[PDB]
Amino acid sequence: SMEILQVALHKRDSGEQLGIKLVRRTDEPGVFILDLLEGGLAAQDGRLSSNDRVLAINGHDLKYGTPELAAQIIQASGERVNLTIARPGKPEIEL
Repeated sequence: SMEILQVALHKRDSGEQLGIKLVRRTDEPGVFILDLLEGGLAAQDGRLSSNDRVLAINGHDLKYGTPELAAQIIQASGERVNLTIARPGKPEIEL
């Protein structure tokens, strides 16, 4: 299973970063959050998480995208940056 959710962050200046480390993976397609940067917009917002898959940013499809394409979109964005995320899997597993 997965959860699909939308997270809107707001840049306080046009050059503000989101505070997200984005990666590609060697065994599945997509752009993924590895982790968030301390004190960044994403961390302050709280919602985004390690292992989230970024499906789109500002309506721009990233399902089969790259970190580079995400970077291009974010750097050119206006103040509102909306990320559509897929969060796979269970939050707790007893094993």
